[PDB]
Amino acid sequence: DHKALAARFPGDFLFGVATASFQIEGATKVDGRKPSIWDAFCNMPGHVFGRHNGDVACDHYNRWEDDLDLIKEMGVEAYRFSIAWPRIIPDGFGPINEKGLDFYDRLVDGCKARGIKTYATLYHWDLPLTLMGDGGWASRSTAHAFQRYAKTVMARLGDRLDAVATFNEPWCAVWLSHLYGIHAPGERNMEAALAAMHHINLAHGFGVEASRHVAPKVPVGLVLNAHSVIPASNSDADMKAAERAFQFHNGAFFDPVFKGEYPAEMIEALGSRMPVVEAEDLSIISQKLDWWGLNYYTPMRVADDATEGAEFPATKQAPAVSDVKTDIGWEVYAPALHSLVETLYERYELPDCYITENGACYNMGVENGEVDDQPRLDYYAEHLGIVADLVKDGYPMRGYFAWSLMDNFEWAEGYRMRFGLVHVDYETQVRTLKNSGKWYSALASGFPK
Amino acid sequence: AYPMTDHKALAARFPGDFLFGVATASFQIEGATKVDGRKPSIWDAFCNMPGHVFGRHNGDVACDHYNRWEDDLDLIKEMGVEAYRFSIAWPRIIPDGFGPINEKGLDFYDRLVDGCKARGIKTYATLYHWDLPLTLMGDGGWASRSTAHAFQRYAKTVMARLGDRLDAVATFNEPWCAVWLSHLYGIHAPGERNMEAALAAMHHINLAHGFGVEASRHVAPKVPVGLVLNAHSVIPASNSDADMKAAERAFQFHNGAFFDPVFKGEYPAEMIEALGSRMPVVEAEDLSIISQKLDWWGLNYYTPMRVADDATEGAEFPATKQAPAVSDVKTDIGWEVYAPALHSLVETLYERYELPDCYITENGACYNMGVENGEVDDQPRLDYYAEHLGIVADLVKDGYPMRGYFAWSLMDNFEWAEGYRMRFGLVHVDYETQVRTLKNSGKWYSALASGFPK
Repeated sequence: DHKALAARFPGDFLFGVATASFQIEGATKVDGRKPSIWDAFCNMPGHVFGRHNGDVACDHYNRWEDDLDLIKEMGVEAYRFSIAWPRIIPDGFGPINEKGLDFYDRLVDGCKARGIKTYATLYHWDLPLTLMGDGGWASRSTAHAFQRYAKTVMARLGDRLDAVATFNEPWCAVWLSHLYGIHAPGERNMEAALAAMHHINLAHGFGVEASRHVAPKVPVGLVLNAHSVIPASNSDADMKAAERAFQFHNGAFFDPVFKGEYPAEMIEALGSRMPVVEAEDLSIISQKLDWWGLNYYTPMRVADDATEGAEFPATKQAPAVSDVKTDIGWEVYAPALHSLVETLYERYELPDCYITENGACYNMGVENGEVDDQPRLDYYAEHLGIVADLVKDGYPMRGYFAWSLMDNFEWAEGYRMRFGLVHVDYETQVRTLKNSGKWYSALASGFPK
Repeated sequence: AYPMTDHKALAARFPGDFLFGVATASFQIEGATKVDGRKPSIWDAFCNMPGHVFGRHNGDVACDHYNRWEDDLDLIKEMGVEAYRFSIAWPRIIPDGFGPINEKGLDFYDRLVDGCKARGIKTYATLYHWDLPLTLMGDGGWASRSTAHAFQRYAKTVMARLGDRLDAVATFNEPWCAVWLSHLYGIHAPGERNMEAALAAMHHINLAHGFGVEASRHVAPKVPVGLVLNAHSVIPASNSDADMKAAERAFQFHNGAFFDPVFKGEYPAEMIEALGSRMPVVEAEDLSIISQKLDWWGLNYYTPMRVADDATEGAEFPATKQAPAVSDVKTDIGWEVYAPALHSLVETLYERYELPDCYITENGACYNMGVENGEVDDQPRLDYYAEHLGIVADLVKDGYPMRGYFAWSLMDNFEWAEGYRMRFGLVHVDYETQVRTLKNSGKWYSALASGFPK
């Protein structure tokens, strides 16, 4: 019931839809764009389902205007999107591609004209392939390449952008990419991952300073998939495990940014294998942010792992409690969102919070010109209920972005896992608003009240 | 009869027109990785990502050959060595792999080749010695058929500029390493561990070879064209039917994957029965392009590949396991020293395939002694050479068409995943000062080589 739900939100609550450059743009060799690490990852057998790539995607490069009109037609106030570094500074370092900047300049103008608020992400995983030559995120120079990139983007767009986030999900860009081998560039090495960790925290810091020098009026933030870690049992071992898991999976990012230090027990275990931390790094990393973005889908259930030699945090996956499952296999368990936010604000001194991603994978398509995705609607109703509870509890929840305006390239899953509020037929590129989308549109349309 | 040095007796065993040389590769020696238009290679990436290369050693400086190439040629000349085997850096010539030609890159090798000419040094150029331009990884690298066409255009470009002067050209060095070691075993760049990726690399490298032969002959029909393979000397633990069959599967996978398409115009049957379903598309003219006639071929040999049948259920083709060394004699990199395996390998290859003239394009030993009283006392390296060159002389006597020999390493250099720690040179390089010091093995090789041509 979208009307009773709406009553629970503040009149100025910000409702948005979210998207990412490589996931929707296509046009991967157009107008000066050079390859990203995800172009490489996709095209090498073994990394991405069906060897699907980003060559066409949702063809958003060519269709961005229709897509903006759709957002306006849905009555959603805000659009969260990412900027492709491979379009802006195609080799990572090197000459600026003014035609790359022109694309986003035009996009942002289109949003201004339509009253659509802009929440731009500078880095949503599409590192220019050339920078891998230096070591990619394992090299400190890559943080400096980002520093110059951030400045370049904000100099052009900073007069109009409503908000900017430096990074989306360091957890993925760091551990999932350099320790687990699941995301580009597909490494499985603790030294590599620890270097990526510190250099992405540092690049974030560089990005905050750069954006504020060239565009001091734009609210700066950082988007994190903080994990709602829940121990398998109430045993002491599982409790301590949950904490180690929290320090490694969340603390590696939250503690430097919000406390100016790394988690102590993690440094004991892993500190000797870290890159150099120069005198000024932690103070740069921990500059005050104007907001922060939480991406949430599912809890991280953990159990202690007693296996000899097991690297910190020494945990293993614990089974789901709920029996509800999205088509990508993720447990649906809404109250974990509540305990997570509760935990974070207790543990850290945080600015205003926007839910920058929330959504569900369900793969139903078009029948009778419609898409019946009731389980996605239910997912949204339930988690938005939680967000409303957090508002009532007094937490500074200022907005919410649904992950996925439309079905798109879902990283290692390719195009098989659909997250969209809008259905895309990849053969025809036809957009079809789903029932979840119609529902979300009705909710969002009445804001601001 | 009166006492004679070992090198003098050995020299008498070689024909008067025998070709002696020394060998290098571009990324291993050049340095200057970011100057004059060069863009990164997959090895720059591999080196700089922790975990892949010892000490995270990279090619940024190496032997500084890009700036010292003339000194290095004067060294060859002084050593009395007739031929120089070197590689050309694709990242210097066509820096994005595809795309615009970098004239400054071509100029470097143009000048190098003129320097060799001026000194009377024969040039044996390798077009691809593993330094694929990083940008090509974007389309899938060797897993993408397009890369074979990128190589084709690079080969054509190089040969159109240098073909009037080169004495010989090889398309590829060691497909085995660029394919399996790089895409299945994850040890060389780009560091993949995937049969599908590896099989694609296998065919596309074979295809690229053929494209290169055609391209070279199209624009430089006078240059003898070959291919350099580290063909493995496969030795079963026993002559039990099971081990003899394992040795056959090993041969097909480790050698046949390259020799059969190039020299028979087909892939080995039992390998296809096992791996065919995961191979990329083989188009109509493919095997015909791959199997063009070569003017020579290069054998890289260091150590045998001893194998036994692996009975473990589900074991992927060729389903072998390591068999014990017959000797405890090992180089500092850990490889068994067993010179007779070179005879049995050459005997095997010449009876199984119709081959052109053979040049040993790599042979050498890792021994890590440095400078003491201004000399390098590397007798085990000298011993390794005397023994293996003895085998090469045996092969000449046994009627095999061995035309020449290139000692692997003119000097110490970047040894891939081993970094600078593993030294193969006839000449020592102090990486702090860049000073070159001819080792005792180098003096011995110079003495042998200087007498040729007789």
